[PDB]
Amino acid sequence: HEKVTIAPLVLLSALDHYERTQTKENKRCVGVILGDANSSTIRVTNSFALPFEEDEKNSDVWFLDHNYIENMNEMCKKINAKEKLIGWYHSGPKLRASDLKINELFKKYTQNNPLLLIVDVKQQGVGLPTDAYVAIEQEKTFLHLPCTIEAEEAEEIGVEHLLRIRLTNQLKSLKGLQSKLKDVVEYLDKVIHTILGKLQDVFNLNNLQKALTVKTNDELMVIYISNLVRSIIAFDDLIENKIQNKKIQEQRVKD
Amino acid sequence: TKETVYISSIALLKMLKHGRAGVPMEVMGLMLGEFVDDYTVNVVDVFAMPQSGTGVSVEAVDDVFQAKMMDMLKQTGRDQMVVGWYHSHPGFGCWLSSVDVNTQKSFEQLNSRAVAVVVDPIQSVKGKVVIDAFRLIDTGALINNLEPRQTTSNTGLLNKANIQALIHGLNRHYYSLNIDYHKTAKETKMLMNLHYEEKEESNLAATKSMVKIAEQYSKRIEEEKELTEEELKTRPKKHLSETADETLENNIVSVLTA
Amino acid sequence: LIETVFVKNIRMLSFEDISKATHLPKDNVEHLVMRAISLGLLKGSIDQVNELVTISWVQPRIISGDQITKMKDRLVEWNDQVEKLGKKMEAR
Amino acid sequence: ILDKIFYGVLDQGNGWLYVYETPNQDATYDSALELVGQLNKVVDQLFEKAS
Amino acid sequence: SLVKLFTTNELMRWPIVQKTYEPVLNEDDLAFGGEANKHHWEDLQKRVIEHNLRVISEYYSRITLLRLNELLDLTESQTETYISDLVNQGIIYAKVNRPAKIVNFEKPKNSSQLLNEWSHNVDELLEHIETIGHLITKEEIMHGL
Repeated sequence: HEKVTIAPLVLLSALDHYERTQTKENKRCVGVILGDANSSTIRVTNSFALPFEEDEKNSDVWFLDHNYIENMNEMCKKINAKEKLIGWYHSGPKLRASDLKINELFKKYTQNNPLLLIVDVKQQGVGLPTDAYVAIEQEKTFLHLPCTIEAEEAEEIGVEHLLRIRLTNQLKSLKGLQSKLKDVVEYLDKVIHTILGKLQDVFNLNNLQKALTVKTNDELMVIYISNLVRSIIAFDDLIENKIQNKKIQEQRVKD
Repeated sequence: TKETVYISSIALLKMLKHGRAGVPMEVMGLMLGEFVDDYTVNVVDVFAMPQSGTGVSVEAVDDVFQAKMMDMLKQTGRDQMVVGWYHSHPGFGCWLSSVDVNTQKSFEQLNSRAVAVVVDPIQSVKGKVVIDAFRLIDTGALINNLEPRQTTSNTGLLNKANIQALIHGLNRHYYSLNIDYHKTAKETKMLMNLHYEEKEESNLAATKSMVKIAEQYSKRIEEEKELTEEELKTRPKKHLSETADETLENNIVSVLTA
Repeated sequence: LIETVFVKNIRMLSFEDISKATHLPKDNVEHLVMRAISLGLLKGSIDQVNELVTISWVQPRIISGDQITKMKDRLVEWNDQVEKLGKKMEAR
Repeated sequence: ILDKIFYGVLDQGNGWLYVYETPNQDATYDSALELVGQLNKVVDQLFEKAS
Repeated sequence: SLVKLFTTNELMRWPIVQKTYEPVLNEDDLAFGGEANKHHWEDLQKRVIEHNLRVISEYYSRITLLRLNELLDLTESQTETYISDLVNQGIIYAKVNRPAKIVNFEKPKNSSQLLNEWSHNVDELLEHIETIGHLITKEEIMHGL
């Protein structure tokens, strides 16, 4: 499928709009993103912040000002003519029921499929909390795409100024397992469909990995064979340094 | 004297991306923030001025477009006034020309606290951003001639030629400054997200390597055979060590898949 | 018969197990099962020589609720093995 | 068979042709043996130049 | 309808049609116009035999020689005639075992090929876990309602 790539300028901007706005009482901060969604890799080069207010007890009441949409368009076209509105982002990982109503507001302004961006301001997860969903025909479903970081000298350089393998992956696997454990327990309390369909396919596709263990060790010893000649070459580097240091000792005594 | 000018971490990436996009034309944008007396300049958010082909002249500043955008920023949570503007100088150092100084004099009557910042997005790609600020004179600690800018430490004058010629004698239209950035505990982890999504991407390199696993180790061993004969004809080590180091890391990652 | 013979790694079936359910000889076993396999319902095949039928996992097997309580403890087993091996990688 | 045109093995007793021909695997023995053999000459030159 | 019978071919009704209904087979009107009964039927039986042999290589692991004569309706010498011809053409890969009177249609898999598909299976499980991970939050709206 497609891919989502976001520069750290957009990631840091969405995370800094929570403290500046001083949003409290468990509310959300909605903002718009700019970029080019026409290619297979969506690149977000710009982001903004718009005022958003929605009632917690009533999900049928929402308000969004359209002046900021027309004001930022006239502002960007006078600066960067290659940037258009590809969608919008939210302030939290948890999805609400208003995602379908907000999608109808930008469908007239956006000339392509609206991109749903999800950014966690709390950063209570592991790895990259930022999520990217794509709304397509289901009524409507949200297809998620992997989010990456843009590699360029216009962004990552400023990151290096501010700031300055499997062990991390195993901790990420525990996060995915705990999500399925709580989903099954909470499902039984509400009773006594798409999740159960894909759950039985995981078990049948690590008890099954033991059948290939006979053929697994075939390429495992090759690593040790590659490491055997790897360690032998390491002696030629250390012994040559000993011979080099031995010649330095003779130069200091004769001096 | 030396003065510490605090700049938010969000303002650095905005001023860098704006000036780096267009290489020529020497773009410009405004800033927002607060002040602490005369010895501290704080920058929170920055503003982006519209593009013009005049190269930062007296006609490149639109008061109509400036007044309409600031009214929308007050409703988005920005209560801070304009602390100055930044000007890009690609390929050169940090210095002010005759046009930049004359343009800077036009804003002295409006806001005397305005700060003219010289940013170089081109030469700042080495990991240390080269940037400097130039503040106007609001006095109140000064009148005619006095000694502002306490807390003198860290870097020196630098700049190029004329700006460092007169510092205490004429402080009016130009004097040197320093750049500092303020961070918090939450903003640190915001850029730490670079390293199960990455767990699947880590196995993608080993997935296609399983087909070539016979051809991958063969090209490395045959390469080490030619490097070994190089040391036999000596009577080298750097080329042999760098080749072997790439093979050691590839074997450990393959074990991680099991 | 697939869910009945399934224990851990073995979904394999024989001809006598199918011949008792369908009440048909070994000729009609390979005829009817292969038709359902070609439609995409099963990835497996049939071995006529050794009288063994290998069947993979394709059908999503709807009408759940029997295995929900069983698969819940299986996820705990995976959560425990990764946690135990994860703590061993921190010390060593 | 002896000319290496087609690898195979016959059977005189039962009169059959058993499965024989199989490919080889590189980067295991021949590549490792020739690599260690070249490194052995390097070690001999280390002690010679160390004195 | 015969196109959908390529993979499912049991050769039960194929010799029935070849001996009974030949509207486009031995009589051509709007395309070839017709030549002879042996001209169109020469390559006809060669392809119908190839229809089953391609399915066997992709489905059946091994089949006895006595069973191949019941399907293809050939003799012991005629069965291996069409099978050996497809091997030299680089289409069907099968090892005929005479002592066991069977034919091994399963292609040999090396140690690297078995571990290759294992790497795709591990990456496939991570795709299902990724799918289930985003379905919990999506379906949570109906749960928390």
